Amino acid sequence: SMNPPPPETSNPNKPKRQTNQLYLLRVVLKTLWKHQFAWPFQQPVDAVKLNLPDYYKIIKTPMDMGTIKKRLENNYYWNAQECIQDFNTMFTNCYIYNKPGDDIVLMAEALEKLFLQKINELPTEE
Ligand SMILES: CCn1cnc2c1c(=O)[nH]c(=O)n2CC1CCC(CNS(=O)(=O)c2ccc(OC3CCOCC3)c(F)c2)CC1
Repeated sequence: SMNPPPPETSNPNKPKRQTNQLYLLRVVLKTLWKHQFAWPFQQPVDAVKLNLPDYYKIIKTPMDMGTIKKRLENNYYWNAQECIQDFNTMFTNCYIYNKPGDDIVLMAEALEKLFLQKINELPTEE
């Protein structure tokens, strides 16, 4: 099958801004990205190349760390809640598509545990 176009990372009609919490790029994203389990989550799923049939019939809100990184770099998010939701969509997609206890699920759970540790230390708005 064909892959869908990836999620937008910038939009000329959506207001842009930078906040000190959007920490999410320099601390949270970077800490997850360097983890040895991060690589399957760093780019959109290519369903044919990864042999994942049926993926985009099941997952209609795909999300990956590469998209989140680029959204942050482009000032796409207005607030931390929008960015956190994308991380959580990424984890949830993995838990929905794959079977419980699969290696990829255990990898996502380890990244999610680390994510929550970093979110716990999200700074107050300046
Ligand atoms: C997220 C989108 N996405 C991308 N690829 C996807 C998916 C998707 O949604 N489902 C998919 O199936 N795939 C294909 C996969 C399936 C599996 C996979 C792991 N291979 S691995 O990095 O060599 C590896 C690592 C850790 C291991 O064990 C530890 C032991 C302690 O707990 C944690 C697990 C281990 F045994 C093997 C890599 C791609």
